[PDB]
Amino acid sequence: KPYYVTTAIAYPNAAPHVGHAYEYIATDAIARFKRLDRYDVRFLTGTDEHGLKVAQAAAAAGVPTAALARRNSDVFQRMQEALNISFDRFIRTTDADHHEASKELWRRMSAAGDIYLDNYSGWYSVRDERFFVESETQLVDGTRLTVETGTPVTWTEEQTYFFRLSAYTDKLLAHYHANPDFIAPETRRNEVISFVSGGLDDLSISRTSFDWGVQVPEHPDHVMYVWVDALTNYLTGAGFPDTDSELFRRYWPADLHMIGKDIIRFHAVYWPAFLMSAGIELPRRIFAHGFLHNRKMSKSVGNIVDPVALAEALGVDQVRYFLLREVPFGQDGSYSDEAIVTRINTDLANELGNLAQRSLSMVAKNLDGRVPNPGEFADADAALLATADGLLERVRGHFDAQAMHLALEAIWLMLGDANKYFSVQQPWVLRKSESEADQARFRTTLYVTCEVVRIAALLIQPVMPESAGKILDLLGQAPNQRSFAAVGVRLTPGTALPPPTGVFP
Ligand SMILES: CSCC[C@H](N)C(=O)OP(=O)(O)OC[C@H]1O[C@@H](n2cnc3c(N)ncnc32)[C@H](O)[C@@H]1O
Ligand SMILES: [Mg+2]
Ligand SMILES: [Mg+2]
Ligand SMILES: [Mg+2]
Ligand SMILES: [Mg+2]
Ligand SMILES: [Mg+2]
Repeated sequence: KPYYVTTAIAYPNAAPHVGHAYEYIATDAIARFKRLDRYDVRFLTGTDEHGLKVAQAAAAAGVPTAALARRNSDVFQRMQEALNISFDRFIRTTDADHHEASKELWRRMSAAGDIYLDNYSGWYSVRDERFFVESETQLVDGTRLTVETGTPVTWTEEQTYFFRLSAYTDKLLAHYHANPDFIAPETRRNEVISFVSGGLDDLSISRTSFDWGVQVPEHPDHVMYVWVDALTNYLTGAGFPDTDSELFRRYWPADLHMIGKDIIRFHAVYWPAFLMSAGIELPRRIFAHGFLHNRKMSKSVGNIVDPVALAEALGVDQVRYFLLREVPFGQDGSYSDEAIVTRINTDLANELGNLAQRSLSMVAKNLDGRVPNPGEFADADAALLATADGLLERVRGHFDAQAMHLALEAIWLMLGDANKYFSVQQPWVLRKSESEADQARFRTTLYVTCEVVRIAALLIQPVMPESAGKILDLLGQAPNQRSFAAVGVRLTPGTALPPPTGVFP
């Protein structure tokens, strides 16, 4: 019953873009899908408020860092609420309890003998917020940039605590091979295994040139590497260091870390090493998703897609749908103003909206707003119902692999079958007929159409909560008839349906 799922927590240095929304909406779907399938869900999201990337942004505006971090964190939380993210905690690394969780992890790591003091010299990217070797850098017209990210970098000489990541090279490979579903998609798993197979170096995990961060226990001259306290948020969200609490007993180890492909090393290499050191159970699964481009990365150079405005321009549930359908989850895809509209027009307004409005209006005008009593199901009726009866298990299967796009595609294939069934059955002809065989068929074909629309509506709840709820409202479904257990219970004939209205204006 317990299920603990998390998102990456965002740098509140600038405003959110669609990519941030992509990850919160995707993770929200999974969360809502589990709640509807009788799971006890915990859903963590939040912001990563420390580090030099955020401090140098507050210096680029005139405001203290804490204030920039607080204010821009509100903007991230306000954005998530606007997109209807059902998170159970919005964590912020400035929270006092997170300060204590981070300090305990350090203790257990130092007590295991995996932390040692030494001099560090190397090339640090503030944007990426990670260290680079001279080799993974290139000099371009007198500017020092990263070979992969092309990011600026600053030379740094400091005495810092290191982590014996070198001590965990082989345990990690062994864990990777005994836990095949630990990293997904498979392409990314192969990439982590290759990196670790080449050997790991020890990792600087503290800083002395600035104090914006969590205070290293018994060493105020140091603050933790921002990624060390950032990864800890997944423990903080479960009640650590109170490992005897109800929260930590049932929710840790986390079932699923949702992240983007650029931060996999921190989650699949560093994070499990830190937990083996501190004697803590590892997460069960990390799924790294792709990046959303615009026609072109999303650079503050003038190419940002604002998710709140995107939602105001087209609706919350329309954006959530397009993001989880347009892009095979796990691959890289791109946004375009034209692709979102055509997608919405063909998939929501027509393929699903018409089928629901056309069927719900015949019930209003010809059957006195009551679900009709169906007769015997012909071979066309039962085979359509069969398709819709077997969806829950196909869709569940897809959600378990993080393929929401294939879950949606499956729902729409049935809807296509439903429209094509609506056309071969021509129920608008039978309504007029005074014969009794035509009427019963009219009553039967209309029930079948409403019934499969009700199943779709239920299965759509995780992606389009509001619209699905609207459709179920128009189908006379009560508030306790909206779990996945209701999928297998047939629409009750004769229920009073309210007068139909547009779901996708
Ligand atoms: C303990 S976790 C700390 C994480 C760290 N604080 C951090 O990396 O912060 P972040 O704000 O820059 O990125 C936050 C998340 O959004 C993703 N992301 C970023 N741009 C994206 C895009 N264009 N498309 C899809 N996903 C994207 C990105 O891959 C990441 O998973
Ligand atoms: Mg963008
Ligand atoms: Mg397609
Ligand atoms: Mg997707
Ligand atoms: Mg299938
Ligand atoms: Mg009749």
